[PDB]
Amino acid sequence: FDEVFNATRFASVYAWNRKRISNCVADYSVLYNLAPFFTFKCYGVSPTKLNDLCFTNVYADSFVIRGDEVRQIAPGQTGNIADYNYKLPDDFTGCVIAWNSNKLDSKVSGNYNYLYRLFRKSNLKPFERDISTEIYQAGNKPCNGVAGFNCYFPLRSYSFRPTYGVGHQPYRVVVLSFELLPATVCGPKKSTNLVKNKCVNFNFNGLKGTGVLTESNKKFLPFQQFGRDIADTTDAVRDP
Amino acid sequence: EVQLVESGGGLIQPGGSLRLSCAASGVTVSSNYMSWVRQAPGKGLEWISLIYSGGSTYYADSVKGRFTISRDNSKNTLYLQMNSLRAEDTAVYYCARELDIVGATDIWGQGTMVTVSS
Amino acid sequence: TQLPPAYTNSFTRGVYYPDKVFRSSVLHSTQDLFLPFFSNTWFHVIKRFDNPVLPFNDGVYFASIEKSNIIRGWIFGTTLDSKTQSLLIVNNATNVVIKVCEFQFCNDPFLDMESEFRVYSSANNCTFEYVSQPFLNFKNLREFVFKNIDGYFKIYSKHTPIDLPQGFSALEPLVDLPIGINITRFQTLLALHRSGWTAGAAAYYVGYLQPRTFLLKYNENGTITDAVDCALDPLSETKCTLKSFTVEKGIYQTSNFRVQPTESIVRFPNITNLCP
Amino acid sequence: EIVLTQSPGTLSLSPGERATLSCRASQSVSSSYLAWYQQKPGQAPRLLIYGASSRATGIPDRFSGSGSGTDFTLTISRLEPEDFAIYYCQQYGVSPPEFTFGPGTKVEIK
Ligand SMILES: *[C@@H]1O[C@H](CO)[C@@H](O)[C@H](O)[C@H]1NC(C)=O
Repeated sequence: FDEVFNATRFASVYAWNRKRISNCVADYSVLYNLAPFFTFKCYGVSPTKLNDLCFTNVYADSFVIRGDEVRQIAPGQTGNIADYNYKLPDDFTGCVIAWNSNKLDSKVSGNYNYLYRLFRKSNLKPFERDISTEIYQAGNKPCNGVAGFNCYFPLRSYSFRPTYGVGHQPYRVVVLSFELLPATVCGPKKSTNLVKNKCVNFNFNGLKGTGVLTESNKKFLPFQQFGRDIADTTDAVRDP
Repeated sequence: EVQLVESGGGLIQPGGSLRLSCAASGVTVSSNYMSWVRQAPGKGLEWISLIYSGGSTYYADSVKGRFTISRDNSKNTLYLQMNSLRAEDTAVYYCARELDIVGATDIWGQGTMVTVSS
Repeated sequence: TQLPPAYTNSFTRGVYYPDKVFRSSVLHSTQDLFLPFFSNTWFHVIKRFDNPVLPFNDGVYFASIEKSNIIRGWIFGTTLDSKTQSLLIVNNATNVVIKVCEFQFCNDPFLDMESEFRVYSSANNCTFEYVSQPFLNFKNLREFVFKNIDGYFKIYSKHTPIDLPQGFSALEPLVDLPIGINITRFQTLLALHRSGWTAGAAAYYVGYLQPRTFLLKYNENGTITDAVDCALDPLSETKCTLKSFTVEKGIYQTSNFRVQPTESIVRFPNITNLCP
Repeated sequence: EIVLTQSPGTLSLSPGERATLSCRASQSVSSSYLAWYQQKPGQAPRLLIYGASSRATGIPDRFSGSGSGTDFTLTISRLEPEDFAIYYCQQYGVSPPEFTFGPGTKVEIK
């Protein structure tokens, strides 16, 4: 998670960067305790079940937009950012995180490296991504690869300057897509210390049962995870 | 030349229905952001609705739910389905072009009269 | 050159662990992908061009009697094109890396003091990356089984220094990769070695794994010690059902002998007349 | 809601004199999302300035906008007889599409 949030420079909103996060354990308790995000909105997921729920895959979408344009990142809400650059599904089960970064993404002479899609031919279908810099034909005259009237470049640069106001400051936005289709994405789950000489209920790598958990002086092969007896009942398990 | 020509106004009883129709010449409305702005007699401009080139339509709460905006690609003419009329809806209704790049309106139409009286 | 590959005693290769579960002095039978024992393949490398594209099918046991690292990697996918997302295996001098992307596939890629660094040309559209640990009387032996079970790709390895000798060797899990995509075709490629060119002496095996059942015996530590096909012979069926290698002298029920439905015949009363 | 407040409501000046109008927003506007208009009796509003600094096409250079945050101001270097009419300022919010207009300023011939 740190590499996405604490990255040096993000990709622009039109070409937002999609990172597949899988085969790891989530620690969302840090994000709530972070208290460094200007926007912290979770629509389809509530914090009570968020930290202890399993999903097939989670993707890290991150980009940089302006303060006034943070609010368009919402299911149902549309506009110049939510229609041509990145549209959330109206059934957005996930979270929206944004924070101010006028310190990094603002140059004195003008940070013109973060761009958007201002004017796109149509609206976008779900899971559609317009990275085409195709010159717009805003009339009848075909654009022969050259700029001019009715021939405009579909990408315009943000006027990121430190002197700009709150709404024009660069607000770094990270969206973690929650979806479920195999559960390689989980949360902390709290690894509770074990007990000895007591039959209790345990969760060993997704295995549950009742029986006394005592010391054992057997050496089993490292690759094998757990064993069974003649009657196929589990008799031992390896703690990570 | 680029100009808009509003039509479809007139006298309407309260609770009646109308459909304003302003055509565009020299500009393709389907590719642009487009809004309706009215002017109550002796009052300031009140924004009615905006339709995105992406198709999303938003309204002010004073007119939300009663009206419906639409667009015909075959004729380059705007629509604003007028319904459930009350007395203070009487205003001169302008449809005018939104420049994009957020917050500017340059090309206005001449204006058409809408009167809501018994 | 098209040539029907010769066949010899494959003995008891390809036996692998079903999962990560320990068993002790017990016998478990599994209905999974397995290759026939004493079955029908021994290749050769002897201008001369042999690049056979064997479809993956339901299971392939790809061993390698290899020395001095001629065999480098295989090409995996459904159509092996940039239209789909493909799978590739390479083992460079540094590590072992597996990727998922859409690159350019050279039809005949090979290797050529070296100051020529031509390994790739461009990278257009990638969606994810993966990195793993570096994997690296016949003295050298390397066994590999390819499976795509519910979209999971698994590789199993074993190296035991030793008429081809008859013996037993379990295959040890290393990496399970949840690719989540179908695999139906693959092909093996080699590398060019220079000391007027010499080709190394090596041979590779290709069998095929189909759904059957085995009888896996585990020692007191948990190592696969022996394996028998369920439908090799009546002796194999006996041991399979009775759940023991040491089957005593006796008569045992095995199964029921069906009859084969030869064809279907249907007869009705009907009327026929050539009507003009 | 970002309410626009204009000042003054009436500004009587002679031709050739400098007119100055102030349109203050109830909240700090995001770097001058302000549109400026000319509206004459019986005529539709005519845009002059977008971004509170950039003049539109066909707009005399005597008009010049200025402002940031909450305060935004017009300066008319020379008042001409065709310039005397009712004037409205306009802003845009994003989460609602708030096209809030100012109360207005009537500039008269003095
Ligand atoms: C940034 O890195 C720190 C490590 O010092 C980590 O604790 C933090 O969680 C990272 N930021 C976020 C938003 O996770």
